[PDB]
Amino acid sequence: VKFPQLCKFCDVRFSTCDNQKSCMSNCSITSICEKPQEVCVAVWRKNDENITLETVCHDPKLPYHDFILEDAASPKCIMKEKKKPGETFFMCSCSSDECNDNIIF
Amino acid sequence: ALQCFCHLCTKDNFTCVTDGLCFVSVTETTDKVIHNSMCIAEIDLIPRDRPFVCAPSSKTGSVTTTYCCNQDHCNKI
Amino acid sequence: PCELLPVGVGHPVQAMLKSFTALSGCASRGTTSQEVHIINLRKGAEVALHLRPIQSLHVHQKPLVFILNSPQPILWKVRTIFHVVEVHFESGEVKVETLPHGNEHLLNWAHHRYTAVTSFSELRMAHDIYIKVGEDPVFCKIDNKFLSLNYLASYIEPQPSTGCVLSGPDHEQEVHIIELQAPNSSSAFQVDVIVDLRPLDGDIPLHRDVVLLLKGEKSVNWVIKAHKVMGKLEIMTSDTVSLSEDTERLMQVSKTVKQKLPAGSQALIQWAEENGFNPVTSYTNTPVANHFNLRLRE
Amino acid sequence: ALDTNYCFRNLEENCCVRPLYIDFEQDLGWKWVHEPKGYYANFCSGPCPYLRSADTTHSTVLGLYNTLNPEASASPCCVPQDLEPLTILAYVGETPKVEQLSNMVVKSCKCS
Amino acid sequence: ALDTNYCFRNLEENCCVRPLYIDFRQDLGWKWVHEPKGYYANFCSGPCPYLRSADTTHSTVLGLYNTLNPEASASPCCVPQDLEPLTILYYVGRTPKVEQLSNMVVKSCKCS
Repeated sequence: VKFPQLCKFCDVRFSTCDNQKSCMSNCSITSICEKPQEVCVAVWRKNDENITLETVCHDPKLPYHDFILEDAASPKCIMKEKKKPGETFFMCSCSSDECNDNIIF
Repeated sequence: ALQCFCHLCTKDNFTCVTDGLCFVSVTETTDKVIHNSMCIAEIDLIPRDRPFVCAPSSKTGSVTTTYCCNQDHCNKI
Repeated sequence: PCELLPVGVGHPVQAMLKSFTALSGCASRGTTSQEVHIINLRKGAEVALHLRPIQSLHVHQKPLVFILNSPQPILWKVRTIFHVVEVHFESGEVKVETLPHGNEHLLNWAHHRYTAVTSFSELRMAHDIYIKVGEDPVFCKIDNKFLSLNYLASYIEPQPSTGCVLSGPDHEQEVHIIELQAPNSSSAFQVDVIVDLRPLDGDIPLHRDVVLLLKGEKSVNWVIKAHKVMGKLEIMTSDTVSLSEDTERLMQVSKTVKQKLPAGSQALIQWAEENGFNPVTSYTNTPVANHFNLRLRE
Repeated sequence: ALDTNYCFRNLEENCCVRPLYIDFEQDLGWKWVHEPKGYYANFCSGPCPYLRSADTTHSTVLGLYNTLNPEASASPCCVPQDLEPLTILAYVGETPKVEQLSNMVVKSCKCS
Repeated sequence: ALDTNYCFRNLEENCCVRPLYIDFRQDLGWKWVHEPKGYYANFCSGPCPYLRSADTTHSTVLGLYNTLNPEASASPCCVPQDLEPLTILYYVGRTPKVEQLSNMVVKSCKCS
């Protein structure tokens, strides 16, 4: 029986996280994903001078920010840099409990 | 209703009828292999969305593999 | 107060007293010299007789001699030699002979055709008799104050009881209150009290929700024996409960927590009302009993 | 369940029913019980590891707690689940009374 | 009864309720519990001498048996009598769920 996963689920939050290899999401909500097929997602955005981190539960058979989840099976959340206009955009996904809490660059 | 393997159900060919889920767990002691199979009732599955008893329960030292399923006589692994 | 007005036939709860009687008897180890068992029945027709040892070898190969005297023709339902005054087995020996109705002459009536009696029992009038197969080597002198667990006779006398019926069956949950006062004449501690749940008709099973408030002065242990009734069973009691295997299988038994219930009809009715058991169907207040036959209506 | 059927045919270190015969006069000094002279009362013994026949949620939690923190000495304990009555024969003065004493013999255990 | 009022205020070596706080993540590894982070579950500990809060007749017999035959090591055990529920909060997606988990905190013990 596939059971829902534990993911950090704080939606979009501000972050003082950059110029570091590893980094904690500092999210205070560990949530049970509403659907068993969902996986943990972390997305890193540094628009101009303001950094923002987002943690959600998300179905991998579905696009997030119009991107296809490539690593919806990996244990840890290793960020991969996507290209978005005028912005530094990173995103990762993983299939471990609270795996998007510790974020690897 | 679900039919699970039960290693204590001597009277009933080692089987119980459950409203929740079938359970099985193999613990690795360095001198014996423990095979616990039982029924878990719906009210004892907390939280129902992610029962902890089924949750990953492999801590340091014990190679414990806990499975939960909802097919009849599925906890035979 | 509901607790002071007598009940009649049309009451769901009928108080009974189960007992095990014997007037006199003896006990001996005759096998050393077939075992002779004598039952001297009296007047208060069919009687049931059960045979069972402590079951050392689990098989009984000595033919027994049973002398079933009675001042009444009685059909002896032997349940798994029979000197008699008919016997049925759902290796017999059916003999009809004039038996003496005095116990001392009956005891030596067996001594004339046999060596030495193994057990003598004088019973008053029971439909069920439970009798020995084995042989205690410790010990045939008959005594007025003799009793052995092996030789016993069961009788169930109805007991008087007060109480009242408050609500009819036009409800979703038939809640019955039972207030016992003394379970047995002799009071040691923690004796069994069977509550028997059955439908009134006794033909088709019943899906009913049943609440049972069971309160007693003396500490009893309630034993719920549900027959042909399935559904929700709520038990609230100041004492402990026990459940037959059929009860848990047929019904969903909710459990008490040994509540500190109040005393009296109006108080116990109030408690049940202030706890989700509305409306109360019946209240019963038996002064002394150890068996209840509850019949449900729908 | 951890009843006499399972517990008596399986060499179990953990919580299980154990056989015990108690002679009323020799073991308890109870002359007042005439028949029988003794009975198999049984008892519950053995450690209660995680998920072994947990009575309540609190006993699943403590069994899990004591798994990771064994030193705490706060674990569930082996306890009779289902008991059965014993019919005895005792004399009140000179009247022999046949009384059925409820909850006398342990037939199954649990971890509470 | 051997409840928290008596057991926590008056020192008793015998069977009594003992205070215990269990941290969900530190003591059990329960990442899924949001509020609270832990709770006072308590537990029952201590020897069960004769007649000390005996649950059933079998525990009066065993408590008396183990008094006269202490070497047998077959005595009643200290066990929760009345437990009370604990209300917790956990997240299913973005939804905070308030669940009252019954039989979580022991408030009185007995000898069984």
